[PDB]
Amino acid sequence: NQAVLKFTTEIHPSCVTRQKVIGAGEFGEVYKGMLKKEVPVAIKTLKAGYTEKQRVDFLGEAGIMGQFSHHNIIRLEGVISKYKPMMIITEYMENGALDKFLREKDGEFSVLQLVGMLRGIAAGMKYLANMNYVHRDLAARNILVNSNLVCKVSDFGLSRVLEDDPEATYGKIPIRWTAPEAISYRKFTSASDVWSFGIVMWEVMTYGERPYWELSNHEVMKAINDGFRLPTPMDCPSAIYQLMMQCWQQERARRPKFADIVSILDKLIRAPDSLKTLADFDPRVSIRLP
Ligand SMILES: Cc1cccc(Cl)c1NC(=O)c1cnc(Nc2cccc(C(=O)N[C@@H]3CCNC[C@H]3F)c2)s1
Repeated sequence: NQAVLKFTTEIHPSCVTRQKVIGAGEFGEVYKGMLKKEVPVAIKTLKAGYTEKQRVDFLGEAGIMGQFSHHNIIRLEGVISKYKPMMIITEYMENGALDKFLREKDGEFSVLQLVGMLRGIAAGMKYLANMNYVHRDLAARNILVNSNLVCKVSDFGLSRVLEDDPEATYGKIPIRWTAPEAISYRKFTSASDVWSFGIVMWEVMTYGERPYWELSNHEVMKAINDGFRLPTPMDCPSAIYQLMMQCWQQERARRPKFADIVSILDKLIRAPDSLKTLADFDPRVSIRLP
């Protein structure tokens, strides 16, 4: 990390005030705070006693983020490494994680706003892919949302990404977001990230429904292998359901690249009447009245 850390600003602790816990784990917490006017920031700590591996993983996330400069990728402000506890300081996303946000805002956005969120996520992912960065854990829980409704990809690093995520279960993998080839033989590429993006599309258009509902991890893998796919969300544009289905091709070579996804979403947004044509929604319940 010593090479890539030279791109990051070392911040003095007297410039940082922590104010409110917004995330927490065994080895540190994430705070909303202020950075000296003064600007809101998010602050992640690593408490004393950390191991060499933990230090390398922790500062490695900042080192990776410091290499990126894109509207849809969380921005690094700097690090505190010369004092303890060490800290990583980023821009503050006021609306938190996208999955929880949508579940708390059920039905409150237009179809155009939801597709705009997907375009922003896809733009971030195209940037990452072309920068030769494979995310491996793309999911609504790892997208953050600000007060302009801008969605930004977060959660960077090497082994810490899948190790730290409770949704990743023993390889340790978040099964129902992961492409078949990454599950079967550990092949993680930007194309398996495209599979995950298709799941994210479904999460957004359903306002945070849990993919595959109560199917077990094994049931999900069996269903996918036998050709089943997630059904159309309610009120979902046909073009958007078609696009998420193409992300879920078993044959990795047949999936769109993020370049294609960005292009398609941009065209649909720029001609928004195209989003008024809806895919048929198969009701799970029949209600009949004389
Ligand atoms: C600091 C840091 C180090 C390393 C990687 C990263 Cl990505 C970061 N940055 C961050 O973790 C974050 C940046 N912005 C964040 N915003 C955030 C996250 C979770 C919750 C909230 C938050 O304020 N949620 C409230 C909870 C109460 N209801 C209203 C919600 F907005 C904000 S977390």
